[PDB]
Amino acid sequence: RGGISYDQLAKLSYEKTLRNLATQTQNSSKQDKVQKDTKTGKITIADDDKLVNKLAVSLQSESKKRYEARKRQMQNAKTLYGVESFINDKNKQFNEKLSRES
Amino acid sequence: KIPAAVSNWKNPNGYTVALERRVENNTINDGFMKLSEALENADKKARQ
Amino acid sequence: FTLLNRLLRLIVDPNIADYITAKNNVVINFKDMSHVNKYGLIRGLKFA
Amino acid sequence: NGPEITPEEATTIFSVMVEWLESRSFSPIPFPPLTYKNDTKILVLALE
Repeated sequence: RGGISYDQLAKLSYEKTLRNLATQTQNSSKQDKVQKDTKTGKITIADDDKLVNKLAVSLQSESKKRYEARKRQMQNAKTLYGVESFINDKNKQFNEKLSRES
Repeated sequence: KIPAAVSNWKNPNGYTVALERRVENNTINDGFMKLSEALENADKKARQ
Repeated sequence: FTLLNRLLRLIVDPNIADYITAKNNVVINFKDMSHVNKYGLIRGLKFA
Repeated sequence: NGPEITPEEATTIFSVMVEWLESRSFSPIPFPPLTYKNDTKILVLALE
């Protein structure tokens, strides 16, 4: 209906991040190698310090957002359902799982 | 999808769950009809 | 019991007969196991 | 599977018993009167 296998989901996420990235590129347009040693086969690839910092910031930011949204579902989740008796939080959470099982 | 496992016998943690998580068709046979009728009638006959 | 009620009707007033007949149908309980006793005699009653 | 007695065999049985209880000229036992002369004596034994 319904669930999605772990592949299709992976693809969808890939596309989503592609769009986000392309938006960084457009907004950046609006505001405006391979060396392998002979001694060892160790490969080295020249890097732009920019876009690496931007990458780290992107990952951290998205992690923050996910953590926060899940946290809001934490908050509402416990405050919404007051019907049945409960001894502790963990009980109420379990019985909401029983609401998911219906 | 596997449902949750809820037993009458044990709730070690203390999860409190609704009574309906804790909480026949076939009717009689015509043999009962026959038997009751036979005792009924033979009883009447004897008494008479 | 359908028979017991009658054969006790012969010997005894229908009040005691019906009483005895009903007394044998009772839930029987051993720990978890429980079942109504729908058929045979319970030999533990004082008047069994 | 229903009862095993069958209506016929039951009728035969009840007939047998009736024939006997007339052969003996038996009185159905009376239910205890509200006043019974021996009633106290019996009660004492049962409690004992």
